[PDB]
Amino acid sequence: SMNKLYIGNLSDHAGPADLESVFKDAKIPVAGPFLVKTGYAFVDCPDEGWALKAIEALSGKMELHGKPMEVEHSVPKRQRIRKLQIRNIPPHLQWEVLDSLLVQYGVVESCEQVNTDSETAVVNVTYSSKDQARQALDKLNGFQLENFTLKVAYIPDETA
RNA sequence: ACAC
Repeated sequence: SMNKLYIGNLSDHAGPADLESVFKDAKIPVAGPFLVKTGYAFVDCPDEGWALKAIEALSGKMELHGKPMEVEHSVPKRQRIRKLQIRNIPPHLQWEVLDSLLVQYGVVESCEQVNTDSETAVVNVTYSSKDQARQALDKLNGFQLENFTLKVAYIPDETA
């Protein structure tokens, strides 16, 4: 599943207790313990929705020991193959418009909506190949559509 | 330096 979070840009002395306080104060449930390394940690959310909520509400915003947090879907390096998530999609944008951008970098085998409580839309994309997803990520992360900057990232590709 |  897509419930595991990566938490990056952490203080030298950030520990599980701090992260437990951050999620409590942001009222984001977590499904298990926090595993703190050096500058980054991992934690599981009960479902994909809460994981996405944690990303939207904490990433780049939440400061901790003066350092702001990065929160992303945790994706093992080996599983960065064909699948992306695109966030901050203009709310009522027709899928023909989004798709016309996606096809410019490869064959899109699947394109699915992630229903979110923000105004913007979120979709999960599967391209034919690793090379195509990499290109689509390079050219679509940061692309300005209407007035929204698209946010593109890997999600686990567990079938390759 | 997304865990080794």
